[PDB]
Amino acid sequence: SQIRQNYSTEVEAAVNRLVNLYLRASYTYLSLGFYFDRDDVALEGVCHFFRELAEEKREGAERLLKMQNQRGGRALFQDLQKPSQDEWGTTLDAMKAAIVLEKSLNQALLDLHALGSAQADPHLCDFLESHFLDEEVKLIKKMGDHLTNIQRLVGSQAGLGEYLFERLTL
Amino acid sequence: SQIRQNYSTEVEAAVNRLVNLYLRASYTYLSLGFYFDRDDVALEGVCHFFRELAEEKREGAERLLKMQNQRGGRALFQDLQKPSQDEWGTTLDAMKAAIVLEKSLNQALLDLHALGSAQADPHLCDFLESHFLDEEVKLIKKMGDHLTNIQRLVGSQAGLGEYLFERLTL
Amino acid sequence: SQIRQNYSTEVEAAVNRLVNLYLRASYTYLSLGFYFDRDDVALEGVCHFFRELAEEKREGAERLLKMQNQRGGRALFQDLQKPSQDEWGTTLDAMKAAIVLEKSLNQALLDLHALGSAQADPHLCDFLESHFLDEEVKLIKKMGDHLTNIQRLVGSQAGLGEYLFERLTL
Amino acid sequence: SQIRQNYSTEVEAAVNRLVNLYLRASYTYLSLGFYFDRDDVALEGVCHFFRELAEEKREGAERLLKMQNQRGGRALFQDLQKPSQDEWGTTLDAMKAAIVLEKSLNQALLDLHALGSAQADPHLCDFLESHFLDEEVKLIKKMGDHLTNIQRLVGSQAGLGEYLFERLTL
Repeated sequence: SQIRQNYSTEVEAAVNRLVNLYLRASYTYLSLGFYFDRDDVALEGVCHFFRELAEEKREGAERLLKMQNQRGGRALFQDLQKPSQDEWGTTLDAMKAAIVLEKSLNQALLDLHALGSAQADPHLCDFLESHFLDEEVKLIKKMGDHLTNIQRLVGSQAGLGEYLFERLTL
Repeated sequence: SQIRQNYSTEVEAAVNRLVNLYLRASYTYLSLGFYFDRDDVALEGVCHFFRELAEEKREGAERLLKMQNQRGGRALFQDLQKPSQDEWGTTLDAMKAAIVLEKSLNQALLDLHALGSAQADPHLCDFLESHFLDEEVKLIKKMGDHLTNIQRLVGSQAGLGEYLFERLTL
Repeated sequence: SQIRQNYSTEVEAAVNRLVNLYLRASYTYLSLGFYFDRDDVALEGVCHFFRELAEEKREGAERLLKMQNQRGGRALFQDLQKPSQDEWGTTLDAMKAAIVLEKSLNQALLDLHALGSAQADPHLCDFLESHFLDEEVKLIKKMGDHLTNIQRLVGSQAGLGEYLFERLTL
Repeated sequence: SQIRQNYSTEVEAAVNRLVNLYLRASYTYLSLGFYFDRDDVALEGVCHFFRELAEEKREGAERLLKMQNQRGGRALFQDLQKPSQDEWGTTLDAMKAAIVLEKSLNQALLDLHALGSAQADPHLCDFLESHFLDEEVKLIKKMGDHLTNIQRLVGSQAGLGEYLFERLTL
């Protein structure tokens, strides 16, 4: 590529795997979203929460793709494996799975940043730090806040607590 | 001081101790605030309540400092001892500690007013009455109102009650 | 903590010491401020300069505290030792002490950034770089500019020079 | 008087003497003002400063007079003795004489407040505290600030310092 400069094949490859990870997460959140829209789940607030994240993750992947093209790398796409579950249980169950998924994106982000550090690629490190590392941190903190409130609520009557959380927080 | 008039050394000294008391209270409220912002406490309303008071107390100290300079006294600052606790328990626990702290500022205010009375210092008495005595009374009354509601709520299920209070009152 | 990830105990501890350093600096600047408001000092411009910095440092500490909570660390507070002086001399003396204090915050900032580098904590490094390292650099440069002007002014008649600097620069 | 209640003859008499004191001060400030408007003094800023105070003192006397009528007392007027000087020297000399005059009004205010205290007249005490005691304190503090700046300025060349103070402070 006539424009490629200081952009290692390892980082190119890792950016592609991260793209697949973000599309995978987008897909999980779309499935989380429409599950809470089922007439027998019916928590419209939990649905909007996860459907917004589906959009967030999709834009994350698109951003990585644009950066890949900006550095002269080649986008390569792979199969997107389906979400890990077909039914997601309670809001509590869903929030736990969401935070597990976000911690796995964060670790991959951190792993990619460390690779850019080893490759002396400061543009990649700055790219990850501006548009990803901090947004992951804020988001995992919100999910943690939500978990604490769902748990304090689903004490003696989980039913009431799930309704109240959806109504008054989400 | 060329401007000092009817301003006793005892009142000067007491105004300085009150300044330290107000900064101390500001500090306690900052610690109360960030405790309720912990991902494992996660009561954003309780956090905003105490962080606003941290600002209130800080401005109280600044006001006493400006008055000290207006009377020709000399501001002298001392160490600020850390808050009395590192974790503050429940909203109920926090509200109880807040009201204990406000009653101690009120008593110091009242003690200083009585000193100004003994020193025949009407400007100090008017200064305390306009900007402090009544704001303490309103604030202790709110904290009392909040305590009554937290207690009526944290009956059979404290968890639900703490969430509802944070959501619907704060 | 359910959200803690790639956040070492050493950085947690250092963030807490930095919080104490920023509150300490806030306190120094509050004392610098009210000293220049004394009827026998009476340099209202020098007072506004240092009182704005007291606010700046206080918000710096609050920002570190919010970041501590975002990473799953625990805020721990310590005594705040009083400012190093009770009277601050001339504007020149005050500006010199201010720049010594800012260089000490800068060094602690730099020391913490190096720790995050050693701990491979890129979110901390980005956090310090966005909200602290550059603002310290701009501020020390202003204080340096002010020092140069105060010194060029307090030549044959320091009295006139101190008044002119306060009137025409601050 | 059909409306007089809890208003002692001693306070009535003292309010009348205070009225004479405030008109006397108004008169002094009018003379200070027009002195600095002389073509051979020519400090228009010092003139505006003292002429505004002439207005302030005149309104102070009018306020005491209205309060006297509100309590059922009888306003009695006496000769107004001329200002203590015909020429007022430098701005420094004038500021010193102004602060001496304001301290004498403050003491009379304080003396009258103590009389109202002895007479158990809380309306008089509140009247003095709302409209007089604090405005005296702020004003003596400004005059003190001005004195400090005039003195720091009239060091090696009083001429330049007097011009600069008038131009850049007043």
